[PDB]
Amino acid sequence: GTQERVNNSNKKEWNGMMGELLSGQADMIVAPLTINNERAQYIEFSKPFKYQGLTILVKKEIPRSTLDSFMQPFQSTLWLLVGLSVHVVAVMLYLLDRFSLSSAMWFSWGVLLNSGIGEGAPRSFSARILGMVWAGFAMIIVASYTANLAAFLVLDRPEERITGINDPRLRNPSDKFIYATVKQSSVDIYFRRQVELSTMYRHMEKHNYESAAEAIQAVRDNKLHAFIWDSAVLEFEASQKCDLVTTGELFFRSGFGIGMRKDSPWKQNVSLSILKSHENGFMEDLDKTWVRYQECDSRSNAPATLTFENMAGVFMLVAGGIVAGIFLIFIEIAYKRH
Amino acid sequence: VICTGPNDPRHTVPQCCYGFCIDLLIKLARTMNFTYEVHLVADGKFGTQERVNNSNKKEWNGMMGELLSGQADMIVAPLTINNERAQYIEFSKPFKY
Amino acid sequence: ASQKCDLVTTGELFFRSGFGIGMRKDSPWKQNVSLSILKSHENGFMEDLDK
Amino acid sequence: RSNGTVSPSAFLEPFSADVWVMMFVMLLIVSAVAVFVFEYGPSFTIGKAIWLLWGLVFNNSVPVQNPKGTTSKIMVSVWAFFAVIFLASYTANLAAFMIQEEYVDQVSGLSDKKFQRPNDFSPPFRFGTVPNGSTERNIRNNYAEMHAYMGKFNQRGVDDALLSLKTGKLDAFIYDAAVLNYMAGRDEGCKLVTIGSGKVFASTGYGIAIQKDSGWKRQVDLAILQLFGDGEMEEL
Amino acid sequence: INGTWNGMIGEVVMKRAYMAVGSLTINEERSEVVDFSVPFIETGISVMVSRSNGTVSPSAFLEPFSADVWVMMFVMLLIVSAVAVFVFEYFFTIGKAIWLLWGLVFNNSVPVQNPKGTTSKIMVSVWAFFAVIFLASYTANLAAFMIQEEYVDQVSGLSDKKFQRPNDFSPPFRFGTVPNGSTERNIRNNYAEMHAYMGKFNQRGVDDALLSLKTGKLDAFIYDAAVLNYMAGRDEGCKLVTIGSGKVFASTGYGIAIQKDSGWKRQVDLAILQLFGDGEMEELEALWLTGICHNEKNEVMSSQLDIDNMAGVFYMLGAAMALSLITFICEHLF
Ligand SMILES: O=C(O)[C@H]1CN(CCCP(=O)(O)O)CCN1
Ligand SMILES: O=C(O)[C@H]1CN(CCCP(=O)(O)O)CCN1
Ligand SMILES: [Mg+2]
Repeated sequence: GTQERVNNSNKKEWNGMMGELLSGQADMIVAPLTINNERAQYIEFSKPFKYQGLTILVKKEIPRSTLDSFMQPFQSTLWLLVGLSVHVVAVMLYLLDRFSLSSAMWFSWGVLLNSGIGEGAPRSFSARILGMVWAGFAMIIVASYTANLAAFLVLDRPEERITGINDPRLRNPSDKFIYATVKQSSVDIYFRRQVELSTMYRHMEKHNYESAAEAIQAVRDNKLHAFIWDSAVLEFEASQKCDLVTTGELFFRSGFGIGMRKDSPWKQNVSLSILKSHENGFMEDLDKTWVRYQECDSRSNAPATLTFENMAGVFMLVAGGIVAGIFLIFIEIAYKRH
Repeated sequence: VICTGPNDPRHTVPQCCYGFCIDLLIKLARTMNFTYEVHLVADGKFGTQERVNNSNKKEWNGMMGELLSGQADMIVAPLTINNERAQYIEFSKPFKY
Repeated sequence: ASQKCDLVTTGELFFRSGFGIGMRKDSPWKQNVSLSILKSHENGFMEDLDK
Repeated sequence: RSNGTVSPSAFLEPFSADVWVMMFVMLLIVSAVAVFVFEYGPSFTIGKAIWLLWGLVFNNSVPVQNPKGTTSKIMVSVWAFFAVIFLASYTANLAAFMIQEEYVDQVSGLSDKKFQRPNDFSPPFRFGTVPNGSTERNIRNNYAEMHAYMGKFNQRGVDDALLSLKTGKLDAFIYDAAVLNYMAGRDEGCKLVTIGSGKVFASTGYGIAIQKDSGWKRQVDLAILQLFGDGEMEEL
Repeated sequence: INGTWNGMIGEVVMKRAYMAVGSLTINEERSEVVDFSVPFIETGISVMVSRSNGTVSPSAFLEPFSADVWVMMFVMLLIVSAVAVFVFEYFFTIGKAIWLLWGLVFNNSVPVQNPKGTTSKIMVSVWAFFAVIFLASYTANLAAFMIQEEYVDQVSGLSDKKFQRPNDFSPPFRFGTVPNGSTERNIRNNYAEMHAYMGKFNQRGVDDALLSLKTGKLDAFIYDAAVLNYMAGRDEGCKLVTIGSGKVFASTGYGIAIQKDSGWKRQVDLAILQLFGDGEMEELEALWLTGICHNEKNEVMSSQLDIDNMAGVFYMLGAAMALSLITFICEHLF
């Protein structure tokens, strides 16, 4: 229900449930109907039977790991520098040993990484100090790589979701956020009547849907970004389907009531019945039977797990090394025979 | 510039004072011909409106009180411009926002 | 907070105002003083004083 | 409010099961390839190579005997590089997994076994309320077992109930929603929390009492509705 | 122009209007025909720049442990090695023990020769546990230090070496402003060399200057403080940054133009001062003069490592190589 011009005459009239009740086609409105000033000037509302507010729906996309390859922490320049430095150190160690071979290269490789095959240690004092410094440098490099990877993983979190109605992303509409509505309800009236909300109302006017179900379905897909329908319905939808969540806090407190005409001999009796039902516990039973039950709860966003993205690169390199070894075994055997 | 005012003995020992306000005052004096005689506020407070133990009579204190009484002709100091003080004295264009 | 190394001015600015020269009402100096202040601001004397 | 610890299985969180199985298959394939390549006192065996690879994977702590082959050394070096990368990634992921926040039990509210069947549970839930009030009469009229159970937890005084809850002498305090919210908004720290507004039993509101048939009722109701619609209610 | 005025000032002077409410700047020449009330907003000449990542730390690798801790660890290692060698002798040289301890500290990256005995084995185990603890602590502290924030260039309000003599820097500073305006005239009147240098950059239009700054073809944009502040908060992100309000040049404000002798000047001044004191000015500024990124805080970024980041470690390796060469040359004689 909402007051609008007929586009044909200068007389404005209600539409929907409010119009039907005023037109005399119905004597009561038993359905979710928020109590507001605009609709209270024409009909009579009984005492609320369900207190609620306004919330926002969110898709809550599952987190994913941004890491792509094991070379992310170090640029190719650093890899080349270390590759050349290991050879330089091996050559220097070999020269020092000779003056005062593959053994030096094996030792350098086994000290840099943890191969454990670089047997043979230098005996000269200078060679000993060089080996100690090389081991320290390798340890520092490994520690720095691990620390950088840990820092990157810790600081890898999904973008923050909307928090309430005061979020700057909502106050400044763009071409990405939608946050549509039903296009004819208490929400539309509330957003139109607001003084410092013209931008939001103008942005939502071009994307409002026709029913709550369509808006929820669009939100479940990638066509809609947010929904501001209500709280008693959004919470139930989130509980039933944990694919969506409710964000923010209620910003328009109201309640559902029974709509009736101004001159109706049922207002007092209906209000007393509602109060008695609230007091005795009938409303609690109804809520437990129809609302107070869920299927899947919610879980605070936890750190992501390394998927096959981590495998990509590392196992590719392992396979490449195996292929290179299989290709070079024949060449090595031929060279040994020759 | 010579700078006469109290210390801590209520004697008015003349010290010497300088700084941003002194430089601005010197520049203003150079621009418009007029001599000056700087002195410190005896109370030592910027100024506010307070009551008295006697009957309720409005009165200022500090630099504002000294200027209103007539012991001074101009105030050269970090004095903020507000509605309360603007109803009695006149402020120039701000020299520091 | 620039010559202590242990004090920090944390927060945003509120109640923005400015420093002015106070005089008595009906004084033959307000207009000239304000003009001098504006001229100093435009020329750059205030920048030199601040530096 | 509680704190929350780390899950017992968190040590397996960093890597998915598929990653572990792929790593095991790759290790087996590498060991077989090395054994085959070794053909071209300490006789080499497939089991010895598998043991060496397994030991060198984690931290090559266990003693092993390196192969005498040429390409075997290159294979071992590549495996060691892969193992170091894997260990660094696992440590980083485990460090990232240790950041955990607080949580709330999220009680349904006067509708779960906690307030209905405490005996068939851990040590019985200690929930109480201030006696001699409307809440006690409402509970007695609507429930009997809960009232009898709570009769032994009569916490006299809102401040006394809060102190008992803080010290652990009580598990839950049943009272008025507005008063509980106001107290939770001023308690030391943030230990005390209140249930969600959507799970309140016997909901009602605060209003203005007028004459039996006064004509100002409609005007007052319209003014209150206008205040609600404008948005001054949130500011207040 | 041609003696007569124009626009709002001209209309107010011509007597067809009493006040001119809007974004009117207060200046000395404009105050000789009309009277200006107390400004309700401050403005001046401001410079807009772009945010820089700034996540480099050549000495970060030494941050986890202080020099005193390192020296104490070295002395403890020497003492432990000496005690172990003495115990082994009592029941193979000192050099072998020190080499073994060094290898143990660095995750046993070298094939050291283990000693024989029981007390020596116990001491080696204790040292291994200590080394494990030390390595774990060092790695944890290094990981903690790897978190870096984003900083903003410090400019002393158009009084930096980058603005007075940009030629000194190899990548000379490129600062520009819109010509044919008050800012260009003020800069030319105040400074001569700076104006001549900036003449090469004459970007026209605020949007063009913003696009140039975002792309990188420009280093700084000099304009009005209020306009720059408004544009900063309505940018796609937080790249654009304006210097603090305390470093603006030629400070002034926006006021209300009134006739010379009107009698409303005092009333309007008092009303504006009351508005300032009560607090409605802050609410108005938040409602109107505030963007998404206006109140944004410095985010935390985790950048990777490059050659310049690894500075010091390579320098340490080079110094060690030079020391080894020097010792080899010296000991070659005896
Ligand atoms: O009914 C009222 O007039 C007051 C009294 N209420 C006290 C409720 C006491 P209990 O929780 O029922 O024991 C507080 C606000 N409403
Ligand atoms: O003077 C005024 O009344 C207006 C005009 N201003 C434009 C300044 C143009 P430039 O940067 O000096 O080239 C904006 C607000 N004040
Ligand atoms: Mg090892």
